[PDB]
Order: sequence, then C-alpha cells, then structure tokens
Amino acid sequence: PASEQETLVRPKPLLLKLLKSVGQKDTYTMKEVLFYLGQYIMTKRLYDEKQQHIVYCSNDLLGDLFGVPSFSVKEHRKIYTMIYRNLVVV
Ligand SMILES: CC[C@@H](C)Oc1cc2c(cc1OC)CC(=O)N(c1ccc(N(C)Cc3ccncc3)cc1)[C@H]2c1ccc(Cl)cc1
Ligand SMILES: [Cl-]
Repeated sequence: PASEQETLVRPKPLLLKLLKSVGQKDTYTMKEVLFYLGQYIMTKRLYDEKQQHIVYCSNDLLGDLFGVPSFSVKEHRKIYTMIYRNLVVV
C-alpha cells in the first residue's frame, strides 16, 4: 500500500548513522528513508553489475542493519520489515 510510505519514523542509532552519510533530521517519512537507503546502495555500488536487482551487503554496515548478506530489491515486504526493525514509528 502506498500509505505505508507516509509513515513517520525515528531511526535507531545505526540506521541514523547510515542516513547521515547520504543526507540530518530527527524525524523522517518512510519515503525519505527508502530514497536515502536507495542512494546509499547506488552510490556505494552494493548491487551486482550483472545482476542489478541483488544487493550484496555482507561486507557493509547495511548488512549489520539488515541481518542478511544479500537481498533482492524485489523483496518488497522483506525490505519494509528489515527497515521497520531499525526505527521507531512516531
Ligand atoms: C520495497 C519498497 C518499495 C515499494 O519502494 C521503494 C523502493 C526503493 C526506493 C523508493 C521506494 O519507494 C518510495 C528508492 C530506491 O532507489 N530503491 C532502489 C531501487 C533499485 C535498486 N537497485 C540496486 C537496482 C537497480 C537496477 C538498475 N539500475 C540501478 C539500480 C536500489 C534501490 C528502492 C529501495 C530498495 C531497497 C532499499 Cl533497502 C531501499 C530502497
Ligand atoms: Cl560500511
């Protein structure tokens, strides 16, 4: 649902650290978090050049945040769950 993107969130410390490397607020929308995380992934080239939907994060703080070595950007509910576990809904 498009509504979930409007959710107001306060990132936990590790996610806040990651967000500050790409964008400096106390409160974000889920929309903002998704775009900042997306830019983090793209900027750092964490995705497979020949398999672009797969993000590899075992050697990155993003893997610590998410608790996985990798994931597909197509795994939408999983992405939301991994993100939600790193924040407090306001
Ligand atoms: C599951 C939520 C879904 C419903 O909504 C969104 C997804 C995304 C963005 C915004 C969204 O809603 C506002 C911003 C964004 O940029 N995204 C992205 C897309 C492709 C690629 N990659 C690596 C594939 C890619 C393929 C071809 N060229 C460049 C990259 C990397 C990142 C995803 C996204 C995915 C994974 C993570 Cl942890 C955060 C954000
Ligand atoms: Cl890192």
